[PDB]
Amino acid sequence: SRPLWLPGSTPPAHLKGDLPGDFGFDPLGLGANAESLKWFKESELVHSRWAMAAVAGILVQEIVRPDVFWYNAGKEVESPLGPLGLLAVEFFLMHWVEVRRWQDLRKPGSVDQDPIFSQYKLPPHEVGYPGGVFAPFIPGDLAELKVKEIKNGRLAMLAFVGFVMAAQVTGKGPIAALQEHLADPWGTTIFSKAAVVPGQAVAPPCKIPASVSYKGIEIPTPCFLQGLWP
Amino acid sequence: VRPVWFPGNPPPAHLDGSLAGDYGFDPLFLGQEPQTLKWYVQAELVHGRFAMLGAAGIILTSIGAKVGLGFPEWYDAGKVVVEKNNIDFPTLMVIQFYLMGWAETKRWYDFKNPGSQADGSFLGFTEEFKGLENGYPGGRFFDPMGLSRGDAAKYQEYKQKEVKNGRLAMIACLGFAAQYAATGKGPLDNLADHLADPNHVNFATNGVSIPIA
Amino acid sequence: DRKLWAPGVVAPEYLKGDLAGDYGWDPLGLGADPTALKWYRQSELQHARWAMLGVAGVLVQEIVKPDVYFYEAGLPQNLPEPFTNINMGGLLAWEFILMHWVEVRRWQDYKNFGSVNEDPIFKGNKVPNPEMGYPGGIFDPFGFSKGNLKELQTKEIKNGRLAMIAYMAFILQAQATGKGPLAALSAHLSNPFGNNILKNIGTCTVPHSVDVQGLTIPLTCLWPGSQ
Ligand code: CHL
Ligand code: CHL
Ligand code: CHL
Ligand code: CLA
Ligand code: CLA
Ligand SMILES: CC(/C=C/C=C(C)/C=C/[C@@]12O[C@]1(C)C[C@@H](O)CC2(C)C)=C\C=C\C=C(C)\C=C\C=C(C)\C=C\[C@@]12O[C@]1(C)C[C@@H](O)CC2(C)C
Ligand SMILES: CC(/C=C/C=C(C)/C=C/[C@@]12O[C@]1(C)C[C@@H](O)CC2(C)C)=C\C=C\C=C(C)\C=C\C=C(C)\C=C\[C@@]12O[C@]1(C)C[C@@H](O)CC2(C)C
Repeated sequence: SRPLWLPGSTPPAHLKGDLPGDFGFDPLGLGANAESLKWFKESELVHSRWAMAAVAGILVQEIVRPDVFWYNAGKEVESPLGPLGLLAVEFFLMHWVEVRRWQDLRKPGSVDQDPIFSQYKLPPHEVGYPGGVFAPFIPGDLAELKVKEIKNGRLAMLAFVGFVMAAQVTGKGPIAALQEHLADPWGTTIFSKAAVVPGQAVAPPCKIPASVSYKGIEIPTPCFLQGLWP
Repeated sequence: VRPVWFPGNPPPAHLDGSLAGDYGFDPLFLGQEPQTLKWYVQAELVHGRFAMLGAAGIILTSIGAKVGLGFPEWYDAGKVVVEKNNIDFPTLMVIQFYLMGWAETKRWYDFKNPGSQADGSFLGFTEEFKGLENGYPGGRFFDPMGLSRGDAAKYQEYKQKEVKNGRLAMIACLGFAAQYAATGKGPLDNLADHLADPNHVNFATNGVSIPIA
Repeated sequence: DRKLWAPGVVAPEYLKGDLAGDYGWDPLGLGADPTALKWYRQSELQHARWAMLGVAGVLVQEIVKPDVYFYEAGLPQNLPEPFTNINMGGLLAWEFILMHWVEVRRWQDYKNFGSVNEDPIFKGNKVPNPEMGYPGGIFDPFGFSKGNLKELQTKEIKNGRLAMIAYMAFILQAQATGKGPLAALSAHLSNPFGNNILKNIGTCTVPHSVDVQGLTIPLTCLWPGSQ
């Protein structure tokens, strides 16, 4: 009745199309339990929203600041606030924001009131979709917008993982890697730099240094599951 | 009706197919008594679950050794970890038995008196230790994703999958030990040799398994 | 009343001439399960159709390019000038992506008949797909399906079955004699008695392994022939 990930298939019973982006994909049945789906619904939005912001940032960094490698931005960046000064602000600010979001997930409608200012309050909303101050402007229908958000978000989540493995294998940024593909599309695919057959296995070398020296300490920098690479 | 380990042989009376992975294999009638069968059903799962962790760990580290990442073989990891990290073996052993003793004693008295560990005695937890079946704790701690609380049909399918991968893992862990004793090389070192010349490199030619060879 | 594979042999119950090219031949009784018979019928069509392309390719390629020795044609250095020494990794990438799409579409048709007839991108386009394994429509531009379809199915399977046998003759002959199909045929005509299977059967001419752009590929003959 609705488009599915695999056309012609029957969606699992626990999936019925109520949620946005519900295309009936759940081969392992992780969403069968009602409470588990409610939690997994929140994490998908949060993961997607973080990924979209992260993917956009990495692309903008390369265009604006081509010299700096987004992978090495952790050590490359220098600021007066120092390493632990930045971390301290980040921890406390994130702890407040995340706990309040977490509380609404458990008991919705309890953390809508603004603590400091009495008059301001968050209108009634659904879990994971705060309204009011967070949404000053809405281009159009929310139902359509929610589908747009998740579909772009899901793509972004894959996009970021593409950056990491491309960065670890090719040792380059996202746009820089793409330019390499366009130069020699046949000789740059993962098939054209790695292969495993009975009796032999060839894998790309991890182009990220094993360890990083950062202000008198050594930070391990391992390639993700480098032993299982093709 | 249902398949059995020895086609054509009727299954034993005490094995009625209700349990997961039941193929009517009990030639020595070790589980004829119903109460003793409960004990062995859980013993098999604990053996199978540990073997799966052991086999996966041995395989993964062996891949690390072959690829050159520097992992030691499973039969040398214990010595390497202790020496490299400067760990007192007797202290590490004692810590293990405190943590295993506490966790495994709780599993022991849940078998004797089911539901006894969910009385709130342990830090006030009253529902995470209740238990679903014999050998299947369930709950939001041991089953955080609630795959045992969703579809009933698929949960029974997983029980079939768990036991058979567990039995396969148990056999594999015996293979690792037997192969090391006969060959003295790592798991994947043996696999590489077999793929090189399968005809002339196997157990029938190692000079140990078949002494009359 | 149809003729059977052997004289005076009773055909299996489930083989009653419904399918094309039905001689009632199933010594292993693999078609007893009705669902299994459907799947095996599809694989027979796949082997039949792929094999016919394989036989045609080998024979035509031999005529146009006698020296390529199709058995070795897979090596990159033997490819035509435009594609000579192409990166096999990239070349495989095209096939995997394109074949994965096409074959999953065919597979989904078997799982749920008639579900994947319509074009996914351009709405409206469809194929008739009168029977499983016979999409028709765009796959039949000349419209030969119209008419005596049953007879055409019989002709397809009979020729396809012959191709399967014929192609594996090419492979074993190349392994034993080291020559292509036409080349081996000429050799037999020159010296029918001296040059035949009785002499060549004992030798396997395939090297143990080859190096394809730095990757070692194992190779084998279909029997333990004297290397
Ligand atoms: C119908 C398909 C097909 C057939 C029949 C052949 C047949 C042949 N090719 Mg050719 N090829 C085929 C497709 C292709 N070839 C090549 C590329 C090559 C090369 C580069 C070479 C050959 C060679 C050979 C020979 C292999 C002899 C042997 O024992 O290999 C079988 C050996 C094996 C190790 C594989 C046996 C199992 C099975 C066929 C593969 C299954 C793989 C699974 C999909 C992997 C799945 C993994 C899991 C984990 C998901 C033989 C003449 C060799 C040759 O000319 O030798 C003189 C050679 O060097 N082929 C490509 C890439 C474009 C193909 C793409 O479809
Ligand atoms: C989403 C978070 C995040 C991610 C994905 C990365 C990712 C990366 N950083 Mg970056 N960083 C992140 C946040 C931060 N980094 C830094 C500071 C640095 C430095 C100084 C360096 C990197 C480096 C790297 C790279 C290699 C890291 C590695 O292998 O570590 C291996 C793993 C670890 C070192 C520890 C892993 C910790 C664990 C995942 C989480 C721990 C949670 C805390 C205990 C909870 C309390 C903290 C609060 C904030 C919640 C990689 C691209 C390195 C680089 O450039 O390599 C080329 C590098 O030198 N990052 C800061 C500022 C404090 C961050 C703040 O959020
Ligand atoms: C009369 C004494 C007495 C005895 C012999 C026991 C014996 C036992 N009690 Mg205990 N209890 C006793 C009194 C009491 N118990 C309880 C309440 C409970 C509960 C609720 C439970 C037990 C359990 C157990 C068993 C734990 C088995 C094990 O391996 O523990 C291993 C022991 C430990 C892991 C803790 C001790 C570790 C170490 C010796 C001390 C370390 C201290 C350091 C500060 C550590 C710091 C490390 C950090 C920094 C990394 C064991 C049979 C458990 C059990 O098995 O129940 C079925 C259980 O659930 N008892 C109360 C309160 C009413 C008691 C009051 O007198
Ligand atoms: C997940 C988000 C994220 C993270 C963690 C980073 C992290 C980083 N960025 Mg990137 N960036 C991002 C998103 C992100 N960026 C996005 C979306 C964009 C496009 C607008 C950019 C554009 C960008 C540029 C152009 C540059 C960086 C740079 C940097 C580095 C230094 C930052 C600095 O000095 O700030 C200092 C901080 C300030 C001056 C004040 C910032 C105040 C902000 C705007 C408040 C935003 C609040 C708002 C509620 C956030 C909503 C989204 C969020 C929830 C994800 C650092 C590695 C620099 C770099 O490459 O260094 C090597 C750099 O030049 N980023
Ligand atoms: C029961 C049948 C049988 C068996 C078990 C063997 C066993 C063996 N043969 Mg012998 N062989 C046989 C019959 C058999 N042969 C016959 C009938 C012929 C005449 C065609 C030969 C001709 C022959 C040669 C030329 C060579 C061997 C060799 C070998 C060795 C294996 C390597 C090889 O290349 O074999 C290849 C052999 C075959 C593929 C024959 C398969 C026969 C099948 C199993 C029986 C049915 C055949 C059927 C009637 C069709 C016959 C041909 C047809 C045109 C009429 C091995 C000791 C090799 C050797 O001496 O190595 C030191 C070797 O070079 N055989
Ligand atoms: C084979 C086996 C049991 C087999 C039992 C059989 C056939 C029983 C058969 C029958 O009884 C039946 C059913 C019914 C009866 O009527 C008849 C018989 C015939 C009597 C168990 C293996 C059981 C195997 C187990 C539990 C293995 C566990 C392995 C672990 C934990 C390994 C850990 C580590 O390897 C790491 C990960 C990293 C290393 O560096 C360090 C170490 C510590 C080595
Ligand atoms: C698909 C196929 C061949 C495909 C070949 C292709 C694509 C070749 C391509 C290329 O060559 C070119 C063009 C040019 C070269 O340069 C490159 C390559 C790539 C090499 C053959 C199948 C070949 C398939 C064969 C031979 C199958 C035979 C099956 C039989 C006899 C089964 C019999 C029975 O099962 C029944 C039916 C019923 C039971 O009751 C009884 C028994 C007896 C069990």
